[PDB]
Amino acid sequence: MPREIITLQLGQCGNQIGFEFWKQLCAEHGISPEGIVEEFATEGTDRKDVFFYQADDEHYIPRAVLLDLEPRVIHSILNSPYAKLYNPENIYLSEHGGGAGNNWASGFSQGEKIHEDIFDIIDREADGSDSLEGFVLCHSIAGGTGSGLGSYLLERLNDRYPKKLVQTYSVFPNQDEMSDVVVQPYNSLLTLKRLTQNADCVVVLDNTALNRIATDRLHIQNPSFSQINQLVSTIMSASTTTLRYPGYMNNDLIGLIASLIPTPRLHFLMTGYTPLTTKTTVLDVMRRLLQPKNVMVSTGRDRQTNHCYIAILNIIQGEVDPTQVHKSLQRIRERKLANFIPWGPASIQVALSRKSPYLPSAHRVSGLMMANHTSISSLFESSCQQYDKLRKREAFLEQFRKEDIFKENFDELDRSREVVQELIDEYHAATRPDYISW
Amino acid sequence: MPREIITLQLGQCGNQIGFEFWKQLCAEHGISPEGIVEETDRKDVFFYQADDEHYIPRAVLLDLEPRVIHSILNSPYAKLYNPENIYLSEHGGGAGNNWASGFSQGEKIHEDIFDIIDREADGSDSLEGFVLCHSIAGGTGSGLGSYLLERLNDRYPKKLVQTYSVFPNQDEMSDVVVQPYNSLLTLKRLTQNADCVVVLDNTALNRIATDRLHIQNPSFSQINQLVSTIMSASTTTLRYPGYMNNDLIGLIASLIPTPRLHFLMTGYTPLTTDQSVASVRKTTVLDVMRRLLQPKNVMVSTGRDRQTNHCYIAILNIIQGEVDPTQVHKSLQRIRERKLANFIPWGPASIQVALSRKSPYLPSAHRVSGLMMANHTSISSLFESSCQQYDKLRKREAFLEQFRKEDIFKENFDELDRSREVVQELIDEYHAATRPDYI
Amino acid sequence: RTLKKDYRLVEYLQAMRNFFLMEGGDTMYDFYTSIFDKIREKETWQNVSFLNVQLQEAVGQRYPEDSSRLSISFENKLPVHTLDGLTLSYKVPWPVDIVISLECQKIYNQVFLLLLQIKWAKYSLDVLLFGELASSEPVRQQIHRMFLLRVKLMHFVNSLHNYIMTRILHSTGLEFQHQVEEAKDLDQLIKIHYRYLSTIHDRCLLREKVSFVKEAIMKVLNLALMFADGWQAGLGAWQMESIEKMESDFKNCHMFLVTILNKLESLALSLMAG
Amino acid sequence: LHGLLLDQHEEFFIKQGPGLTGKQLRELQDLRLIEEENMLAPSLKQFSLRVEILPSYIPVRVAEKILFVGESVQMFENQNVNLTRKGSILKDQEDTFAAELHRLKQQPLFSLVDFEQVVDRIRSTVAEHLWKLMVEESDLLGQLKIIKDFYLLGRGELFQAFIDTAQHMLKTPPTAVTEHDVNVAFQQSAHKVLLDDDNLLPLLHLTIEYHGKEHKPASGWAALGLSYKVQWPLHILFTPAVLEKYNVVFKYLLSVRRVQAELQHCWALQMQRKHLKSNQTDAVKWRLRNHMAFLVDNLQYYLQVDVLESQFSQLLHQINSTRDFESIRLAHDHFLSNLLAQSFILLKPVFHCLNEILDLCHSFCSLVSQNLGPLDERGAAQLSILVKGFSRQSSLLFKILSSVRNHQINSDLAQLLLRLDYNKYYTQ
Repeated sequence: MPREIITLQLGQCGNQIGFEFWKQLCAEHGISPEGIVEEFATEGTDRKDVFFYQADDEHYIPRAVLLDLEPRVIHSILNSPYAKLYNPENIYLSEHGGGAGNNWASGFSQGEKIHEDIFDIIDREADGSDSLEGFVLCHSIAGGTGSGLGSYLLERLNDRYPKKLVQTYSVFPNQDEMSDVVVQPYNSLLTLKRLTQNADCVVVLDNTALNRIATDRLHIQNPSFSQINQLVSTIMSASTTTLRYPGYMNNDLIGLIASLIPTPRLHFLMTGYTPLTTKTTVLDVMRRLLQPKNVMVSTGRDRQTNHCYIAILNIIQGEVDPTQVHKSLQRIRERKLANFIPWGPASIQVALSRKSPYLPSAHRVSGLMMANHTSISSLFESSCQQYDKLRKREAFLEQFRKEDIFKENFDELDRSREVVQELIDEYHAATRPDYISW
Repeated sequence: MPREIITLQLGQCGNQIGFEFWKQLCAEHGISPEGIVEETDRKDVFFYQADDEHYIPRAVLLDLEPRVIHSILNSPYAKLYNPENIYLSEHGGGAGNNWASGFSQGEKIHEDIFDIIDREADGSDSLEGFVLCHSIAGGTGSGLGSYLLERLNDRYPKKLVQTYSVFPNQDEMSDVVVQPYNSLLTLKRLTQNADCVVVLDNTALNRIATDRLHIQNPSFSQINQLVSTIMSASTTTLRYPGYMNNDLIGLIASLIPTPRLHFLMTGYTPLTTDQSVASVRKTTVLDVMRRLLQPKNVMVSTGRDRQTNHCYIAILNIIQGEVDPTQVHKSLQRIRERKLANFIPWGPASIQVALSRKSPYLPSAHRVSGLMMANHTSISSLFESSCQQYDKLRKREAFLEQFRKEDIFKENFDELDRSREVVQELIDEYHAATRPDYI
Repeated sequence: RTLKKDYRLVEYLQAMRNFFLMEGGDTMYDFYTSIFDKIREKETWQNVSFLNVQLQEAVGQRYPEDSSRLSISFENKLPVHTLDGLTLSYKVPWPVDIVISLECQKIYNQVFLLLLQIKWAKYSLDVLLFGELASSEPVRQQIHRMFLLRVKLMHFVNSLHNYIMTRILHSTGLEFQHQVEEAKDLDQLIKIHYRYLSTIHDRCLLREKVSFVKEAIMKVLNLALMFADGWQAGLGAWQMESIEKMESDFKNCHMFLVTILNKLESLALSLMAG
Repeated sequence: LHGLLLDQHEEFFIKQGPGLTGKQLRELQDLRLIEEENMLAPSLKQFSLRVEILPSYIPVRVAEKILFVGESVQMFENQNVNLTRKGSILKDQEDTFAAELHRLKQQPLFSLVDFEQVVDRIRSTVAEHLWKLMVEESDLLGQLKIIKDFYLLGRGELFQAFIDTAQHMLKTPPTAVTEHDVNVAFQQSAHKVLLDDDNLLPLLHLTIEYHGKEHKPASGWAALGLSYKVQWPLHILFTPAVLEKYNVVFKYLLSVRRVQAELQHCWALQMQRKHLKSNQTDAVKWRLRNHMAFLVDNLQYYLQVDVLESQFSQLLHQINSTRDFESIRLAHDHFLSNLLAQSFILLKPVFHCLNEILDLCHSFCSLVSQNLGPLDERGAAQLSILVKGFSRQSSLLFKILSSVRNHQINSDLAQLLLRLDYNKYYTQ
């Protein structure tokens, strides 16, 4: 059988991201918001009933969870036409419009009082989906519940189906906004403890660079979370379309997720979809791999050593020529788009994305471009330091002493910072010749 | 290599020169301004057909003021030039005709300028340089001109790049508040980026215009049109299947060995009307040697100076047509006997001329487009006068109040002194170039 | 008529003009810069794979038959000689190739090698300049000496292009074209081709007596390539001794060429003037 | 008439058949033969030229064209009339040539020049009729896609589906029962591979030369075999050993891809080992799996993009241009030779090294997947040996890539090598 997947809406912002991802995956199979997929739109070699699981009424029943913890969030998700494609059995509807209150204590409470519920939901999703390697949680850890919910739902997913540790859209929102609930230390701690503990992969895209790239390329004046969510949904649809529609070798991203973990915790790798703006043929894409115009992860990218893409990949949707790919090899080798890690020779790969027939790729070489930026884990070290510092400077740490993430103490925050620092140390070792000792 | 470059056009005069050059180069390519390009020697780089078949001009009317940008948008030249080709700066009020606001705007919109440059340079397959027009005294070409020169020197130091900048007016009194201060501010980055560049030497430029058309009460438009025709006349080496200076990088670098004096004497033909033919006349080696022997009909602004006796150390009559090496040797012998090319003390005038088949869409109305490339004491006098203008501005604090209001001119008198010293060192190296020790 | 109208060996002659003489102009310039960065810049000059890839890529843009009949199979010295060692071949019809001989192919390859060496020296002088020579009083003297050497070398390069084209290519090539136009019988065409090859080699100083001036010019060219490399490496590899050696090489080359061509006198006058 | 004439009397000559450039050409010939010709071969033609019984006026060139045309009549009657189609003598052209031949045999002199002119006219007419028939009824685009998906084993989604479902007989021991059950397992995999058109899939099946079926191995993938159906007359046009070579190349690529998939399982087991800190023997297994994954990613990317995608697109476009069935076959064989050169299966040591690399990838796979948790004494030894094997295979592969590039051209190999050489620590 082909490969299926689940996608959790970890957090209230995660719920919005999940609804947007349902819309974008319906588009990725050409399914309407209610899931009506045209025959040509679903003419790809992909198993369309995997993520947008084929319901009885042709609805793109998302083998995916759209969280509903707030009344307004649940109502908006239900009224979102894309959720008409998404199954309604994946909405653990809650009417607490206050949410978790910008503190991951209530997020962990929602994900732990529903940790049994989360495991049951994972089992139900596995029943609907064919073979889900994991839940692609829209783990917007900066939401009201996002980080604590991420931690508790990671524990619940380990309870449900930890057979294949997987990644999740742990898209940290743009922290450039004013931070008053400093329970973010405990929140990022809750998220990172489960993340690095179960690090097969994780989409940890700190949204500072996401907003920066939106303003630089997308020219997003007054960028909001909506633009980031829409871009995330479109990217998730593209990543599903290319892998699902028959890729001759390794049509599933599970191989890449497996290769991303050099160790149980050293599983952080910054990928990049080229390009972003408001064609780039194979050679132009190889020259533009260094191009940060579409950089989404806020990275303290300390690339003084080979803390950059030891593993480099490029699956560019559209017409990609192997001759253009060889021109890309030459252009990339001369231009040095991304750096390496000093473990061994920096692996590099490129091919044409066997996309599903839902949407075309006008850009002959444009699409995902994977990389292993170890200095991005220097930003993971920055997040661990933020957890350990916001919890140490009384910034919602004595306040977090009433919060389940740090209610007893910031011991959870300390272990989370330890896991994130282990990932960052693995990245810095990848920077040095110690990549074997990552 | 078979290469391509982009041009920039800062200041009002620079923007006008760039737009005119784009139109005339399209004419040399048989291309209309709107992008209707004419259909061995690939020549579509200038009218760079984009992915949308837009024959993108290899030029930018990079005028800080929005006047030139709006004019290009209304004009068909934007219908050929791609959006990356029209790099309109944000200093919509221009740049104040002084290097103070010019440098402020240049540094500020240097992000936009360098971004548009990088967008054009994404297809830098075999590119080796760039060009620029800039009012070297006006802010967009003096301060923003110096900023553009510095940003370009930072961006592409691997291969030298050129510029044909609108130099400060010395024949006309450089009486603007920061007139010579901005001239020196521009010249600082110009000498920093000096490998082989053109200065809009306006005294002898007007002299050549008088010898050519003598338009009564001429404006900058006529000079821009003449420079545009010269730009279209500088696409002849590779116009025919290029056996003569298709990879002309060496020929360009051989004009003047010292890159510090980026300005080199060179006068394109015809410095006459588009019917400058005689009774029974054509491109004949001896006839062209005699007809194009005039040295005062070129754009060589020898300033208030004749300090050095430097004469042509190089001589390259770059014309277009079909010249056999037998007629070339006859002309070489007759020109050695004539000594029509005077000799610098560093060496006799280099015996050279170019004559290659014109492009399928590069026709002209002159028997020979003799671009007599040389280097003589006219450039030495120009350097001396530029140094005198910069030094007079610095020692007088040209509009001392506005210099104090100025960013660069108030940052330190060290900058103005160094700019005047760079111009003076160019003049001194010219005077010593008339001596055994060049520099 | 039956043998001639079909095989289109005129296409083979045109390919010889476009490759053995580098007549693919814009692409020729691109390939010239690429070849400079390959051989002169110590890239894979002797690598068959890299040289063939570069030659095919530069010769496939608009007229790929140049890349087809000419592939840069590189293999394996003086600054001019280190760039040598490559191999190549061509395509022509048979039994038209029966009359065709590999000796003519070798002669065309020799003409191509002479043109390539001239272009390599030209590119070395292009990268070098007074600015390059001082890139890495004495400074003024170095600038003036580099300027004089560059002016002399530029005049020599332009004269080499035009005059050598006339002597060995324009006049000899036009004579070969006229002879081939007259040649329509197998024996007559073979005789015409041999005569055209001899005429082309005549302006190549292939004669033993003419090889003395050729050797003087070759020594001048090798010294010029070494001096241009030292200038490109600046004063680090440029010495007052090296500059004096280069100037002495230029002057002695001029004097020896004047004497040899006077003992042909046109080259003698040119060398004495230089 | 049908290429049909009783050579029992053999009255005619119609046999009823059954130095840089030079060195580079010879080396290319040897490697290309040993790679592409390793398993592909046609059947001897039923007709030939028994020129021992030929007349003096048998014109050598006309006889070559005549062998082509007579074998074309035979091919018509035996493939174009193999089972269902109909290859006549020349149909109406046969009657036109009958009148012309009455005139010719009426003419006393056997003028093979004008006779051969008319014969070549008939041969060109036959070639044009054959080209039209091929363009109309051949329609082998779907057959080419099936060859890629099964004969080359290059249907990626169905391959993953088979791994999930149809591996129950490939990974199982080779038995005739498992061989036949692989057909049902593959049908189920295709049904769950986003494919519901099991017509050629019903034609597809499995019948392996199993340990109990090859003679009456220990793995159904080892002693493997599928069962797909070809269409007439293309079954005859498809040389049986040509399809065997397709299967052999698919088997080598599938051994490489099975090492890769096992290593993917091993690294996904280390990622499911993300429940605690990886150990030091577990670190050896993780490093082995990461090196194997990087090498396999580079190799698979290069092969799919160029050895597979470039060759496939070239074959498709060239067959689309070659309107003659012979020319389309030439394009397909050009793609086949390109794929054989990319395979580098020429030298027996090269095949041994490829098997060693695949086995090292599979050993890293076993070490990491079996020791997904802690690496026991055996797990640690397997992880260390697998890391060493992956490193040694990568070093030998870099050396072999350099040697192969020195011998002949290797574009996809060079692109993959430079891709790995973005740091080149393991490449060097």
